[PDB]
Amino acid sequence: TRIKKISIEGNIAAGKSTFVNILKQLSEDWEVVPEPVARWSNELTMEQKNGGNVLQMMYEKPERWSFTFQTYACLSRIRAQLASLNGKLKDAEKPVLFFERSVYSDRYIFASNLYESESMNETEWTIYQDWHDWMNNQFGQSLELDGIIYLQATPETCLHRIYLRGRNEEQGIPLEYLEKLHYKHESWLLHRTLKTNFDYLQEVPILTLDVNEDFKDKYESLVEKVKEFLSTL
Amino acid sequence: TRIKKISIEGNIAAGKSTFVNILKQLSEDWEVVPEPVARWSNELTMEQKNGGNVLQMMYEKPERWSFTFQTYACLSRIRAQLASLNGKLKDAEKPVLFFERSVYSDRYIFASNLYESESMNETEWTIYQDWHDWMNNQFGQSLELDGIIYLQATPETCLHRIYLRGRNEEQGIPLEYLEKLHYKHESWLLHRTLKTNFDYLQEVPILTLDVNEDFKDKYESLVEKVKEFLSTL
Ligand SMILES: CCc1sc(-c2ccc(OC)c(OCCF)c2)nc1CSc1nc(N)cc(N)n1
Ligand SMILES: CCc1sc(-c2ccc(OC)c(OCCF)c2)nc1CSc1nc(N)cc(N)n1
Ligand SMILES: CCc1sc(-c2ccc(OC)c(OCCF)c2)nc1CSc1nc(N)cc(N)n1
Ligand SMILES: O=c1ccn([C@@H]2O[C@H](COP(=O)(O)OP(=O)(O)O)[C@@H](O)[C@H]2O)c(=O)[nH]1
Ligand SMILES: O=c1ccn([C@@H]2O[C@H](COP(=O)(O)OP(=O)(O)O)[C@@H](O)[C@H]2O)c(=O)[nH]1
Repeated sequence: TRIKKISIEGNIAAGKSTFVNILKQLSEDWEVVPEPVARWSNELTMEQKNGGNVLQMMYEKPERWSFTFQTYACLSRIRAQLASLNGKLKDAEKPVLFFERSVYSDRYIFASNLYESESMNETEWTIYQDWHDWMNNQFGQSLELDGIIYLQATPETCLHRIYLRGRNEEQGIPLEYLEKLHYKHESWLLHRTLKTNFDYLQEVPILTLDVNEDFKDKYESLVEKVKEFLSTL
Repeated sequence: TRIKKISIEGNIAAGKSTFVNILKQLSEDWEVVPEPVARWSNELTMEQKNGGNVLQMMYEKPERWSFTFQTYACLSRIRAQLASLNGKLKDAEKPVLFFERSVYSDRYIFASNLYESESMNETEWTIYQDWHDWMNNQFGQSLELDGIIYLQATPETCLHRIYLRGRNEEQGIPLEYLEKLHYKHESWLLHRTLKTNFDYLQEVPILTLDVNEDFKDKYESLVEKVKEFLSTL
């Protein structure tokens, strides 16, 4: 609706939720869509019940559950991003919606990561990739992205923050896994070598911020780059 | 409006393939959309390569592959029927499109039954429905049916017929599997006990055709009821 759509990308525990929540406080032209998987990461809604189970099922047995979890993660995202469109930033002069991650990290980071680590077989990956393509087109381009903000960070800054977040299930995450996630983020967003099936993406503008230096009290220079990035779009 | 949509529903080997192969030829204004599954079961397309695979895996282990099959089956059925509704009968005197089965068959006969057969656990079946509900609901006027034609064959007949069809992986089909699909079509289409989350499935006219008797060289009376049926549409 004239709305500027910006995805916040980055590895686990770089500080996306930290950042996004900051951004939404600085303006009423600025809203957020939080990552469904994070809300799952716990009357209650029929989606969290579903998300709660599949999420723990994934911890126990990634090889049994990744296709199922990926398709539900993405679905939950598609419908949440479409529902912020149709009722957030009602109504503004400069409206920005910050997606916490995007249907593109769903597939080109995580799903891909699970496939390359053999948690999904070829049939499941190609089905997902076929499922992802189509789900996107029918219920699609009104979420086409105006820009991407990459909350970059060495993978060793992230486990620090995992350890820092006081979450027990995550203490177990290996450096090599984060380093797996991290590298996939650099090729997509630092080297721009990952070619996706999406034409307009190759020419989506990217803003790279270093979140190594803790920002949570000291975020103004990071915010200035967003604002300066936002005027260029 | 203004291609009429009519689903042909029936037990496995009840005579659907054969009734729509016969129907297609009778009117230039009539076209058929067979289902993905029917066509998998025998360089292929992506879907063709994936569909053969997930059928074969589902045969070998349903309680691992049902969610996956059932998601990809219903997705491709929607995509096959979208094509036709978008490209065929473009403008012709009185267009009626015949669907081999529908997305309610996918859900309320096949998915439903595998959950009851413990091939889909609660979370899979919850997720399966969410996605079916929310999605079929996005294009809301579009794949909606103007009629249903039910072919009532008996499991023995359908059995006596999976026989005459002599496919191999189909001799592996037991008679007691056929008995609950029957019980489900009767309950949904004839008895009308079945509650569905698409309210208009209560209004929609249903033509039931006792198709026990053979009908390759004697279909006139059936087509005769078919034309009659549509003339009330
Ligand atoms: C946050 C929930 C989990 S659990 C998990 C996982 C858990 C255990 C595993 O092995 C024991 C595992 O193996 C992955 C190796 F490739 C992955 N990966 C994830 C992330 S996959 C993902 N996909 C999305 N689409 C979004 C999102 N936020 N995360
Ligand atoms: C980023 C989320 C991840 S990823 C992950 C993981 C991924 C890959 C792993 O090996 C390849 C891995 O090894 C430890 C699992 F035994 C953990 N664990 C987690 C934490 S699972 C979890 N479950 C929750 N219910 C909540 C919560 N905060 N985190
Ligand atoms: C060729 C399709 C198959 S294969 C199959 C099957 C095969 C072997 C099985 O056990 C050995 C089986 O389950 C038996 C115990 F649950 C189901 N069920 C089916 C019916 S699933 C289905 N879903 C649809 N949505 C459409 C459609 N035509 N068929
Ligand atoms: O500048 C920062 C960035 C992150 N964190 C902490 O590191 C953890 C990870 O942040 P977040 O949940 O936002 O990471 P995400 O998973 O959203 O990237 C949290 O406990 C934050 O409070 C912090 O204290 N200061
Ligand atoms: O009156 C009939 C109807 C069907 N068939 C045969 O039954 C087999 C399977 O039936 P069909 O594919 O029509 O059933 P569907 O699964 O398509 O409902 C085919 O080899 C048909 O030739 C038959 O011999 N006589």
